[PDB]
Amino acid sequence: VQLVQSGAEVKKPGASVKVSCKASGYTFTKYGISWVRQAPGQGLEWMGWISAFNGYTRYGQRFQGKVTMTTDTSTNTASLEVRTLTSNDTAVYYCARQYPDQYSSSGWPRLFAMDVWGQGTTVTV
Amino acid sequence: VQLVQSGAEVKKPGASVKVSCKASGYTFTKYGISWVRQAPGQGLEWMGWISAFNGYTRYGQRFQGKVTMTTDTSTNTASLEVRTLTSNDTAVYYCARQYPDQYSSSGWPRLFAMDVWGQGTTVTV
Amino acid sequence: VQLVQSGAEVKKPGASVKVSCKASGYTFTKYGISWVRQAPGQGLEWMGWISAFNGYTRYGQRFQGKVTMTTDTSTNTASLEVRTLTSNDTAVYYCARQYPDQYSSSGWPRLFAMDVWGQGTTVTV
Amino acid sequence: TSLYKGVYELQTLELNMETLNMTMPLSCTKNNSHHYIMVGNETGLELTLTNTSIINHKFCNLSDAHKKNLYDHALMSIISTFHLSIPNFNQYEAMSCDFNGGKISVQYNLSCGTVANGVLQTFMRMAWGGSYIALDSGRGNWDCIMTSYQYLIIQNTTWEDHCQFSRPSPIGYLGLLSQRTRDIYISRRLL
Amino acid sequence: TSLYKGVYELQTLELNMETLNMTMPLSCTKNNSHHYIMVGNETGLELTLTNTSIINHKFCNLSDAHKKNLYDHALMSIISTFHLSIPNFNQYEAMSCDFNGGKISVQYNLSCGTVANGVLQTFMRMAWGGSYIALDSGRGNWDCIMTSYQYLIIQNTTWEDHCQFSRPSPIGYLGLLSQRTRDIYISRRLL
Amino acid sequence: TSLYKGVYELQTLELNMETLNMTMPLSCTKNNSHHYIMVGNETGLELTLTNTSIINHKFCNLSDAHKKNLYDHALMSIISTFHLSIPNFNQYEAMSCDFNGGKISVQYNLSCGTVANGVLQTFMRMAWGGSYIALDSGRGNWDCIMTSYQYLIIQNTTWEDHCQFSRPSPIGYLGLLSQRTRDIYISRRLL
Amino acid sequence: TTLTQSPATLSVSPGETATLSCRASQNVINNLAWYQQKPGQAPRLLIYGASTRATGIPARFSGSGSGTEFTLTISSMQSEDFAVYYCQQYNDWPRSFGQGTRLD
Amino acid sequence: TTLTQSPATLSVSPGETATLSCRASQNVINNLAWYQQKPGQAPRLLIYGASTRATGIPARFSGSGSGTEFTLTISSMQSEDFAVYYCQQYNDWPRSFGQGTRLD
Amino acid sequence: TTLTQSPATLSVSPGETATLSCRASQNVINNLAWYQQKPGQAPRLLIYGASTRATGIPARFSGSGSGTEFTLTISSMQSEDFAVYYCQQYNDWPRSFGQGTRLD
Amino acid sequence: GTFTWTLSDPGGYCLTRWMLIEAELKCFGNTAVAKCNEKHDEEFCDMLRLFDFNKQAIQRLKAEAQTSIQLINKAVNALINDQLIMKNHLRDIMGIPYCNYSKYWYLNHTTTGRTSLPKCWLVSNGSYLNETHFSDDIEQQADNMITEMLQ
Amino acid sequence: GTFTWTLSDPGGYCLTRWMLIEAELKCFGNTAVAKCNEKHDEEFCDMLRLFDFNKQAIQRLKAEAQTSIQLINKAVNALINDQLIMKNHLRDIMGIPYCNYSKYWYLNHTTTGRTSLPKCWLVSNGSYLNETHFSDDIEQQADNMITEMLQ
Amino acid sequence: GTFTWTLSDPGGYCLTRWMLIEAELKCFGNTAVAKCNEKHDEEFCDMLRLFDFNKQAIQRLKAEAQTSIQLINKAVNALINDQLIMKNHLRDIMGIPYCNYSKYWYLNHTTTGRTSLPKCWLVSNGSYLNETHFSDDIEQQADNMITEMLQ
Amino acid sequence: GTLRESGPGLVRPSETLSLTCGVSGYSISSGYYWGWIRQPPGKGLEWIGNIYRSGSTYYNPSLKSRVTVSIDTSKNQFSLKLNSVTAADTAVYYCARSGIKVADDYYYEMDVWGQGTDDYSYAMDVWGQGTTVTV
Amino acid sequence: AVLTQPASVSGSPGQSITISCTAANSDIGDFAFVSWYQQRPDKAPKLMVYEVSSRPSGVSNRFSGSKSGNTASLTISGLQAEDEADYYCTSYTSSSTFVFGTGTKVTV
Ligand SMILES: *[C@@H]1O[C@H](CO)[C@@H](O[C@@H]2O[C@H](CO)[C@@H](O[C@@H]3O[C@H](CO[C@H]4O[C@H](CO)[C@@H](O)[C@H](O)[C@@H]4O)[C@@H](O)[C@H](O[C@H]4O[C@H](CO)[C@@H](O)[C@H](O)[C@@H]4O[C@H]4O[C@H](CO)[C@@H](O)[C@H](O)[C@@H]4O)[C@@H]3O)[C@H](O)[C@H]2NC(C)=O)[C@H](O)[C@H]1NC(C)=O
Repeated sequence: VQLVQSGAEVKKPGASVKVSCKASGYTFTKYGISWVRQAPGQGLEWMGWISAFNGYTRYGQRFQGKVTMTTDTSTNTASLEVRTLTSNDTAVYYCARQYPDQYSSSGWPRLFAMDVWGQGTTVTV
Repeated sequence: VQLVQSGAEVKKPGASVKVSCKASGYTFTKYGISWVRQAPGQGLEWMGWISAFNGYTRYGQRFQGKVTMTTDTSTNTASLEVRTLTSNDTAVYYCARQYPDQYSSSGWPRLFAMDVWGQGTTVTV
Repeated sequence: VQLVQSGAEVKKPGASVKVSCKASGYTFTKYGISWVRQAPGQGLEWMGWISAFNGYTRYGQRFQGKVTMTTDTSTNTASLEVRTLTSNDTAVYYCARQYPDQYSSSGWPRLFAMDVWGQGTTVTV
Repeated sequence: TSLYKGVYELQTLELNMETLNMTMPLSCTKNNSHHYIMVGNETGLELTLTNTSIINHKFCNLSDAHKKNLYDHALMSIISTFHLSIPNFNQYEAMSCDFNGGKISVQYNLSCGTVANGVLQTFMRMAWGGSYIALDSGRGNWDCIMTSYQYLIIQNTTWEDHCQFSRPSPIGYLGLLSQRTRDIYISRRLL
Repeated sequence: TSLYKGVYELQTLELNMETLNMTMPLSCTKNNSHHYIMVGNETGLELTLTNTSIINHKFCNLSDAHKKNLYDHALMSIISTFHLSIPNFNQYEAMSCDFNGGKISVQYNLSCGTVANGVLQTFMRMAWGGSYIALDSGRGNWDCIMTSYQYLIIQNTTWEDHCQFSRPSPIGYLGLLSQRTRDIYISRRLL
Repeated sequence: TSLYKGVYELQTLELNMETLNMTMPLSCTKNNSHHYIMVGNETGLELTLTNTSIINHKFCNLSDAHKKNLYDHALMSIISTFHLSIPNFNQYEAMSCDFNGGKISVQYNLSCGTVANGVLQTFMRMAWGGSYIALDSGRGNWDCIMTSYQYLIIQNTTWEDHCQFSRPSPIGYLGLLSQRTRDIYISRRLL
Repeated sequence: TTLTQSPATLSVSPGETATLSCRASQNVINNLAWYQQKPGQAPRLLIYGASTRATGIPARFSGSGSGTEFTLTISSMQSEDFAVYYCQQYNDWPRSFGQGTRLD
Repeated sequence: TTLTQSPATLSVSPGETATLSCRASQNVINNLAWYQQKPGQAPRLLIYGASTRATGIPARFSGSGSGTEFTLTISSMQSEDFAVYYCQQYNDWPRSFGQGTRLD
Repeated sequence: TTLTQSPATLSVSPGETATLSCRASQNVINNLAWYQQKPGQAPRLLIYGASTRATGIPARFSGSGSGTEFTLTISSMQSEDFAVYYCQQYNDWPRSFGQGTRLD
Repeated sequence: GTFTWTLSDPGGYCLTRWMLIEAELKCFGNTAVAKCNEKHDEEFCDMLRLFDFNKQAIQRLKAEAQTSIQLINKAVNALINDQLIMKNHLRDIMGIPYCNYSKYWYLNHTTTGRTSLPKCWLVSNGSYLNETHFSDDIEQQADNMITEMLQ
Repeated sequence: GTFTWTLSDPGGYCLTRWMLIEAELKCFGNTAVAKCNEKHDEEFCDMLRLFDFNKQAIQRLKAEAQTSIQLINKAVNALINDQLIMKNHLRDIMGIPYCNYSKYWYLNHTTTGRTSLPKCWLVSNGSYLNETHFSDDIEQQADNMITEMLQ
Repeated sequence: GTFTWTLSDPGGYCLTRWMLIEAELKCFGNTAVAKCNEKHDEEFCDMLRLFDFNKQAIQRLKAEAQTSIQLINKAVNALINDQLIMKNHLRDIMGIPYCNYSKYWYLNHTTTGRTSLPKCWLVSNGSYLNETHFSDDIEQQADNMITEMLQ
Repeated sequence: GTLRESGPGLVRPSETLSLTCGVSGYSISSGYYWGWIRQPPGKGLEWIGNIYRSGSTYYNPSLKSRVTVSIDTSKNQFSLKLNSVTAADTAVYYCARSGIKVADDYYYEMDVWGQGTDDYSYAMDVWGQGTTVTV
Repeated sequence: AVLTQPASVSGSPGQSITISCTAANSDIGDFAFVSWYQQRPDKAPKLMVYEVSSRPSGVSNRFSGSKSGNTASLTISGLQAEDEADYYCTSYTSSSTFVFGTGTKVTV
């Protein structure tokens, strides 16, 4: 059920950072993946959520374009890309597993939280 | 299927009389027992009705407190106890069988009469 | 499945013509028979429709009383009788299979045309 | 007496509506112009498509009739249902009334998409069984019911074995109850 | 406690209606004379059957009350639902009203087939539970409800624990809601 | 692709309600302020929310409009259905009208128990599906809805393709039909 | 409710029909019962309901009526039919009995 | 109802399409029938309903229309198609027939 | 929507109970999640929904509240319970976290 | 809403000779009456409920005044379905055979004595349809009750 | 016009302690609740829908200032069946023990814990009927429960 | 009341090219349509009844220059369930995805060609929900089709 | 209260006559319809027309072409104006108040004026003294 | 329209007299709510009876009114010497107009 993220990447500001989390222990298609960022010593910040079923994407209002989330079912991976790195973007990124919110005609909405997290990946400039 | 009562019994006025009727040939708890009084030469007079299922009692207006009515499912016995006897209470007492009235949400009330009667028990003062 | 309409008839005007057709190849009782007259040169013209299930008849407006239709389930035949002949009754007569129009409470009317015809019978005066 | 599948015999029954007389109004048609709706075995209302009028003024008291409480409440309820069920009624001058002494008399002038069409539609729905005979051939676009008669009169009457064209039935009245105020125009801002 | 077929046990539950106060009105009964219908935890209406009248004039201002938008809208809606549901109401002089200062006060003069019959039927449908106390053995016909009281008074009150004979319930109002304008006479040609 | 349980394929269809024009009114929305209700291929009503009023008098000649039977009956029916469906309407001067020469012009002053809230609720129900853009994304109470605009204007109009924001649909009008007289106040003792 | 039996006696010779009447104070919808009681014997149920015959009862006895008025008819009375006939309503509590009628 | 066939003569060479028209007095909702009668033979049912084709009829025959105006079209005309054509309504009684047109 | 945790620091002794509070900007009906983050470790889901404990979570933690006000109570604090506790709403997008609280 | 009246009384319903014209008492079994409690589109069930309501009202409530209409106005929607007679009215408008609620037909087993739930006899242009014009519907009813008997 | 409100939430429904008088939380399984989506003549289902609607309105919609009735005036017919309370009113008029909506009874399996759909306790003479006067109804419920358990 | 309109015509129903947006003839089988005659909470069934009523009224009744809405005012309650659109309005108020009757989805068997009854595509914030947010409903419909296939 | 006449006595033929009746005590806006009656010397009474507080007028059809009746609620009076006066118009003019009911004015004055007393006599309750007009 | 009355009516003091106001049968519908006015010589008309047998105020119960079909009757019972005045019948037509009768000169 655990999720494993990539290793510790460090690079010069202005490049693009790629970080991936690979899922195992469950049907990767049935659950989407949410991405959270935590600056050193600060609180958690939410960036986006991408479903692993069709690739539907809900981005954060301040992370559009700068952050790109993709999924790959063949290798069971969810990948995140940061375009223009800056000192304020040095942080630790967490990949979390979230079930899609469910709506139905004869029923009521069923909303979900982040069940299992993954070991963080640090990015420094 | 008939009912067998206690038997003829006479005592000085002012004492208490216990009359027993036993039922056989059917499930005792299904049907309740009604009690009827007939003075010598007069018409029948209703006394009360006891349910054999749990002991619920409907009492005649002029017999509340004066007459007690009990049931015993172990021996299939219905008992009528009269505490005060007066000159006008000499009569014959009848133990009739009566199914409880039935009501339902989807249906209409089904009321029942006295099917079988035991032989009368005479009481003289 | 075909219908065979007797044979050609010629007779002096004023008498009665008795033409018939035997239906074979299908359940005779299910379908009714409709009669169509074609005068020499002119077009087709309807006569009436008789049900083979019970003998219910729907006559043409101008052929009432002048002509009659009968059925015979034992012989599987339908028959047409013309009472009074006149010089304009010379024609060719066809009997055509037609299913009864069907109506229902939970449904919509299903009306039918003349499925199979029989070779005509020529009548001359 | 044909058997269906050789096992089943078709049989029929026909209900006696008339026994419902003392719980519901029973409506039925006598002949082309005369139709009736009876309440109990005592009173009823006579609806006639007449073609010469009986009320010549243009007034219709309803407040005074209510204040002088003399009519039969069942019959007033019936005519209230009838009038309220008329779709898109706006020519108040087309209806005249007369209630003196406790009697009930209403009259509709009837002289598409007009007042006559709406009054005729309500009338056909009321005396549902057997009213098609008075309908003539004037029915047109969608409903567009038209008739040759020039007046519709509703009076009360005593009970009598009237209707010989259609059997008594409570269906029409029980139907107009649902469509009772569904098509009325607003005449003032504050109802 | 009793075991049915040796396998099943009969158990009971009782519903707490005093939790829907925030969405629907709740009706209950204190005793013979006093019944209540409460909205929220703040306001409600008191219905009392009495021999003593509180309104002596014969005025029912309603256009004036609507012009001065001062009353509680919920209570006005409730009294409108009550009044509209009275079957065959035709004596306007039998009802008096008072709305000065935003209050609401309605008085029905009950002094069959009369106005008292219809008002009592509506009243017993409104406070459905526990209204049977004041039946007064008036049964003489189909319903033909009668009572010895002369007036029915509807006023507003502040909420208080006001019903000891029957539990609060929304069924009466929810039932009067459907049968709302089904039995009203016509009072004018153009409605 | 997306096959569910390896054997079933999700497929879609969309309804063309515009082909119901011959039978039902169709509501439509163009932008925030402009909405329409078309009947047939010829006529319809225009609903606009504005700061600018077109009627400056406190009049509604409804009875006189009925006397001069010049308007289109379908549009009069639609506006009657609209006005009757307003819950708790009591300020008659909040509505002005104009029916000169067969026109249909109606103006509502929208400047919680307010007339604006009730008129807006009926407006949202009638033009349901595309009216939420005027909702102003604010709910003060259970369903208090408020808008910056202080006039709602209902005029007639000729048919034209106006469905830039929502598709034509009969659902709103068929919704107000049931809730048509359910929430009105009593303005007279004897209705 | 109180119910009364109109005849209270009937001097009738054997062979012909006999008719007995019962009248209730209030409405009793087909909830009447007729019993017979021979001298020195316990009463037995003859007719339950308005017109339903108890099991083991000869078809001579027939009940009819409703509402307030009820009747019991014996077609070909015999020597064994001489008894006292009692009328009971069971529409509501308390149960009521008729004063009884004598067939002699 | 009465229905008429306007063209009444369609003298045409083989190979090209032919169009036949029928008009009814009143409304006949898709309840038409086209029959073909070769000379010296009984008519046979070509088209039943507005546009449904009878069994065994070649696809070169097509029907269309509803209400009052109806049309029949033959795409690839051939030598055996030079027959008389008849239009029938079966929406109500009595049944009605067209005056016929001779496709020569 | 934004949500803030009032105390932000509980310098409490071991062995006693602790209480944390969360308040939201808008209405978040029983759609809260409490996560626990040890020093140098990924957060873990403690409570989801209003008061439902995640699988494998000890019964010491309990959640309560609804609407705009929520509370998390730790009954018998242990050595491992000293961490940073985060409050998240998932009633509407985007998902948002609190500023966090430190428990030492 | 929907109707809620339940037919009184093993488990069937018997129409007395008063409810019928020129006929005797007719009883319908439990398997046919049970359909009247879940079907929303049966005219016979609605009329049977009307007759039952009339009988019970006469039996229980008093009747002294010049009758009344309030009782039926108040309880009409608990017995019948108004949209049924609305559907019949629409079918009448469109020139289609409809139901005027007088006559009904049913299939009755010659030996077993079982019966199907009666369906109303359609009427067209002032006269009843004849069996040749709804024989398919009768055959469908026979199929349905053969299937019912199979279980 | 049939109701359309569907009960919220495996697959059953639970009445909290606020909805019950002098009782703890109760829960009813899927089989009993599923009857509430089809039956048109169950009082408990109607009341249960009323309670569910009140709960949802309290949660989702914001509440303040004066209490408003328009919400329940609009949505009354999407929750309950008015003809059900009309039927109870008619039964009260006719003298039959009717049903006020306070108390309900049900059967509860001793071992498995399975529960039947609660039915309302009838009242006559302003007092609840005793079990000896509707024991046949309870036995019929037990028979239905056994039959359902068989398949 | 309850709707009484029955769909016209083996036993299925076909929506023509005029009834759809950017599409051709779409036919639904008998088993899917049969659910439209008993269910009370299907929007597609009400839309089908509206379209069928429009078609029949155009075919059989005449027409003139101006349009009259009296027919639809009269016959609306015999076609649709108003409480369904009331339910959708209520779900709209409470900030939940709802149905505006424009778009529908169904399941097609790739080889057999049998389909299910189409259900409404929910709309939230003026935009249609993505399939990922109602995948469970689709899977439940697939399970139901499997269940009725094994029967 | 009372109704008082005013107007010139002698009129040049083929000119316009102007009369004014002012009310005291009674209020024009209270209700009722205020109209004019004419009596030729030695002949029977003839009705001219009525006006209402809402402005609507109802005229005699034989005189509708050449008459007009005006109202003034501010000064609480009502006036008559006759066009093309002929020698046949020499008569006596009275101003009168009538409690008639007209369906049009009733159905109009509902939202603003509520409901009337429902006490209608349909008769000329009160009359003015009357003034002589000689041509 | 026109309403016809006798030219003059005479009666001895103390008896009862009647005055008839008649309308043409084609004028029915314009003959409604008939009322009776009295005008003494050189004095304005005074309303005496309205609707039927209704009196405004103060006037004695001698004056009575009745209406039947196309006729109206005003009866004066107990005639005195002061009743010599012109009596007029008026009707309120369905066209919202007043129609005045010919008038009877009562003599004692
Ligand atoms: C459906 O039909 C049924 C059957 O008719 C009907 O049931 C009856 O409901 C009423 C209403 O609740 C019941 O009446 C209650 O009775 C209790 C107990 O009765 C005895 O109580 C004391 C002994 O403890 C005696 O003194 C008394 O005389 C009785 O013998 C009462 O305690 C109830 O009153 C209390 O509650 C009221 C409302 O809360 C208060 O107004 C009242 O003042 C009492 O409150 C007291 O206690 C409170 C704590 O509970 C406290 O907070 C207060 O301050 C105060 O001290 C009430 O009268 C009746 O027993 C039921 N049964 C019968 C057979 O009548 C249903 O009501 C009906 N449902 C509907 C919806 O119609």
